[PDB]
Amino acid sequence: NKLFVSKEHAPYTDELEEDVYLDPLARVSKDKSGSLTFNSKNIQSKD
Amino acid sequence: ITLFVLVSVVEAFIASGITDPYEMYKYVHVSEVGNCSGSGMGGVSALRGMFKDRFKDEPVQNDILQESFINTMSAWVNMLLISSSGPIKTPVGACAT
Amino acid sequence: AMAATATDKIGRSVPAPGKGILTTAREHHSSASPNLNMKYRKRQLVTREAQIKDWVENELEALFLLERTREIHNEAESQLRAAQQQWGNDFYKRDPRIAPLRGALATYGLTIDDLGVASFHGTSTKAN
Amino acid sequence: VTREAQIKDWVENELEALFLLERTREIHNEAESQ
Repeated sequence: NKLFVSKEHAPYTDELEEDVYLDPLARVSKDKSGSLTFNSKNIQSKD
Repeated sequence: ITLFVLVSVVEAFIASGITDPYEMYKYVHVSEVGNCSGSGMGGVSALRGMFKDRFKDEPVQNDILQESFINTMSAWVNMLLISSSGPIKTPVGACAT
Repeated sequence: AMAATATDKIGRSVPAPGKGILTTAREHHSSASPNLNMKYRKRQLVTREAQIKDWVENELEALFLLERTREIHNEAESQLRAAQQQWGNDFYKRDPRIAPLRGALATYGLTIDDLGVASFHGTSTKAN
Repeated sequence: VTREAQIKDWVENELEALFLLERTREIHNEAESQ
């Protein structure tokens, strides 16, 4: 009975939210927790 | 109606092989996942709550008004599963919705 | 010049306003792209137009006759409008270094400083 | 096919005319756009 699983948090934190919004090339990667989140090293980076 | 929408959205993502909607953000920006679904009349049960049950002074939740909006189903989908900041355009087309 | 919509994020308060519309200013700044100069775009436009007229004359030589002249000139126009679109209308649509807002203003040679008035939803509520 | 040939010609001319990383990126991107 767990086909629907609600999300408790967004993939970004509240401190990282505007940076994700303002970076069109920002993407999530597998995180420790094992979920998909945005990492500060992948936002507004040259790679 | 929101429960039917949530279950259908989850099952449609499963039918697409996407078990975690956040996997979409490994390919696209959060601003690139849209929701363009709608209804002809929306949450008619909340309409009953605010137009008849409140008239009879029966207990109705204080935010019943928001549950009636036709875009509230899409809002709940985004707030529970998708978490995108992409386009949201809710059509209202009666039976051609 | 621009018209956009955006949702915010995961949450539990339906009437809560959010920052999702901020994505109209999204722009990668890790590293002056020629695209942001109208002179270069106009130059490319003239070049493509020349190539288009060459295509037109070749196809006219290869080319009932009324129908077909109609068709060839029509394809010529189709190609000119495509070039115009590419170099003047949505030159920035594929550039991650140009925000949709900046590009909408740049379509007419306007900078971000040329946006003088902001009409606010201003509902007189503390959060909004 | 004809337009693709013309596109590659434009690409090579613009590469000859053409920091360098940024610009190669840009030129190939305009090629794709075309």
